[PDB]
Amino acid sequence: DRINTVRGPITISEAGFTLMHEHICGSSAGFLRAWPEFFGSRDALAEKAVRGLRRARAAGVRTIVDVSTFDLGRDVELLAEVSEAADVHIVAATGLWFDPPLSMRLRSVEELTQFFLREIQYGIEDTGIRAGIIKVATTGKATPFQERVLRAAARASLATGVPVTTHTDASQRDGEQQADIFESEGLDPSRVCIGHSDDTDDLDYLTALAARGYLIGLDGIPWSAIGLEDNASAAALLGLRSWQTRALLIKALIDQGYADQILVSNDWTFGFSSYVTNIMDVMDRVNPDGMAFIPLRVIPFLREKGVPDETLETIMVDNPARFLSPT
Amino acid sequence: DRINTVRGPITISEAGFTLMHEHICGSSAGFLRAWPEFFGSRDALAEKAVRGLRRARAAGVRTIVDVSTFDLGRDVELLAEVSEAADVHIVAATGLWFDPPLSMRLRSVEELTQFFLREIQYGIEDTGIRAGIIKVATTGKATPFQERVLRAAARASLATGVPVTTHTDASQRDGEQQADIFESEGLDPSRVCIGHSDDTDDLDYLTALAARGYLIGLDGIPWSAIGLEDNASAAALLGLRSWQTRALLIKALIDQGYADQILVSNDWTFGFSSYVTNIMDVMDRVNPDGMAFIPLRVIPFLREKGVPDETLETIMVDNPARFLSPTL
Ligand SMILES: C[As](C)(=O)[O-]
Ligand SMILES: C[As](C)(=O)[O-]
Ligand SMILES: [Zn+2]
Ligand SMILES: [Zn+2]
Ligand SMILES: [Zn+2]
Ligand SMILES: [Zn+2]
Repeated sequence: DRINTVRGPITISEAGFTLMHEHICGSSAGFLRAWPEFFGSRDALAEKAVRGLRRARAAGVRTIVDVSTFDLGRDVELLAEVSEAADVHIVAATGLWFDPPLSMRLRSVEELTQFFLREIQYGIEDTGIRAGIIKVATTGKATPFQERVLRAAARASLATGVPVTTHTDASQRDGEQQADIFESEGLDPSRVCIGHSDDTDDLDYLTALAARGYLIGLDGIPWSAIGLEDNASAAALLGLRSWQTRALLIKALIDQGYADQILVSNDWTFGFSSYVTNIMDVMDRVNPDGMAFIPLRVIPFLREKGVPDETLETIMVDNPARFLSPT
Repeated sequence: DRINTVRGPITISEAGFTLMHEHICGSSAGFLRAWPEFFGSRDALAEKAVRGLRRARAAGVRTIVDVSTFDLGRDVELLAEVSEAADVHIVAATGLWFDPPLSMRLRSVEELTQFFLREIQYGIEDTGIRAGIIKVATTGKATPFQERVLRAAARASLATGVPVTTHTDASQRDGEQQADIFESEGLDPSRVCIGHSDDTDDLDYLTALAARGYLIGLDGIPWSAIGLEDNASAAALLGLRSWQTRALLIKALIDQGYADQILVSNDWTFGFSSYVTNIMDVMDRVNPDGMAFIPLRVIPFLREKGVPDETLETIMVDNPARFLSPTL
């Protein structure tokens, strides 16, 4: 009973404190190999990752799930290099985000299913590294292609037991349509995390989903453009709600009885080519702690607001363990 | 004077009979490495490309220019492998086609220039293989991003002497806007080929660009869905004009005195993931000669219509040599 990481199978107990939604680098397929100098160099990007992951490890983190797909420019050799150097387990993702190229965009459910199965069952590219999660996306009402991806993801997950995690536009309650399609396909909600759910203050939306058995991805806690409201690009990406506001959703879902179903993350990165230039310097200003932000700031904050230690252990250790374990 | 190929620099005279607009595999960045099974396997794609290239070489072809960009999933290692096994030179391209991912789409003119220069001056990825041509695209009126690509292409060309070749929607006369943007950047028209110009029967349009010194890319001669019109995807790709109708545009431009500005090609490929599934099968049934189509079918057609052998030699040998030669 194992979880696949970029360095091979680990037992469930080796996962430990897990960040369920992160990135080493948010990019585009082939981009890091073709234009490494965009990040200074490949090795500069690798060293910055290792630095961050090592700080994160010292704050308690033992595993990250990199939910970078093919079209987010996932580079599993990079993941494996920084994973070994930082001694942090990394889980790699299959699926598709919202920038699929034509060779993906034009594919059928059946073809998309073969591709996801391949990255899980056989390996990514020629590396033998197998994905341990499936990432999907909608950005409002699903496009016909995005529906095809949701159905292919559900099928790959039913075939392998590997779970599904999603990008939503939470302001458009995208989780509801994602849920309806997963349920028509036959996927159990306990195998699905509806992500970016911390982008909304609509508790009605989040409890309805948790009521139906979905894990709830509160995965962007440090994302805030408060204090640089005249950077339009950064305000659009990070929002104008505080990290405290986002984190209090964690407490709120615990008070409604759903601690079992929460997954907490930073949605951090060491490189971000698929947004405006120098966004990574803006982000690093806003949250200097990077991936360490959850353990160093958010856990202590929840403790101080009356959340018991056993509860936080369950969210940061047991919820990720149950979710990632294939079933 | 030298041209960069996927096996290093060659002299002008080694290029010989050159197809200026071809593909080994039309795809998407990273796609061939992530999902080789789409093409059967990497081995099966290479086998088919080497066979098709040896077929082309036996008909007289010595060089092709693969105008597959980054976002067309150009794999220069595949290009090196098949170039060498078939003993046909391949010129690799930089630039961007019309499926740029976000990491390209959001870049400034300056950033794109630096990217194109990297692939010409240094190499593609970590291979040391340098691009010998810059490929760009509009599909209608230029988007803001495509405008930035054209300007970045002009600046890369000006700095390196490497020529620019374009994708157009010919039916919307894109080459007119492409020309204005390039000229606004001070690029000489003789460094520019306006491609897919055989997709239109608009001689007024084509002769006006030729008059301004542009090279005219008649690059899809075997492309035709006549006979299989009820295949809607193939019809939209290949069109409802015969290969002979396309080839007669070559004769038309020669007749108007523009033999020196014509570039003829097949726009062929050995895999095509960035269109509908099994399109390769439709295309191969239409044109089984693949890249040998120009020398075995089009050159004898134009001879029978009274075009002199010396003019066909100019168009297939001299025009490419002059266009590909880096010239500042
Ligand atoms: C790469 As993201 C902003 O969708 O987590
Ligand atoms: C790859 As094409 C059909 O624009 O030559
Ligand atoms: Zn997302
Ligand atoms: Zn993310
Ligand atoms: Zn084209
Ligand atoms: Zn082409």
